[PDB]
Amino acid sequence: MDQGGRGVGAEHGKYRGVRRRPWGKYAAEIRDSRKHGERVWLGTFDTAEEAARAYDQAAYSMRGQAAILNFPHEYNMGSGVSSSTAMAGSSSASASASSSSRQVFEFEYLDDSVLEELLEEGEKPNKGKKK
DNA sequence: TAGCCGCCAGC
DNA sequence: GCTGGCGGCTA
Repeated sequence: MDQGGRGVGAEHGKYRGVRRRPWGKYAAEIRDSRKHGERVWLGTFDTAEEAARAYDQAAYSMRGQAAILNFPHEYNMGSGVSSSTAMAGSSSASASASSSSRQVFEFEYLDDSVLEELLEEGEKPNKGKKK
């Protein structure tokens, strides 16, 4: 976690789950508790705030419960299935000026969300249980 | 500009 | 040993 980072910095402005290149591009990669450190690449982001979130998805997936991530936002949607109010309300007003503006990925961020609930992307039944 | 690699390093 | 992130060559 902070461990890999100390050379650049024990703890600093950029987030956990993040790499920095000379141009400044940011890079998403994860390894598995269970596969002994093999690396699969979740993606690549410019963005540091949604960075933690790229790792969010991945790491909700891996721990399984009480996932180890920065921040605490929990989201509940009601009543539905039919929650246009909650999409629009939670979304507005959340924005990053430089990154979201790249275009098209505005559409996917603008309706939702900021923090999402996903389940065991990491495991394939049958696998009970992890470590 | 991006990805994979490889040591190494703090929790 | 955990799990990231440095880290810098090559892809």
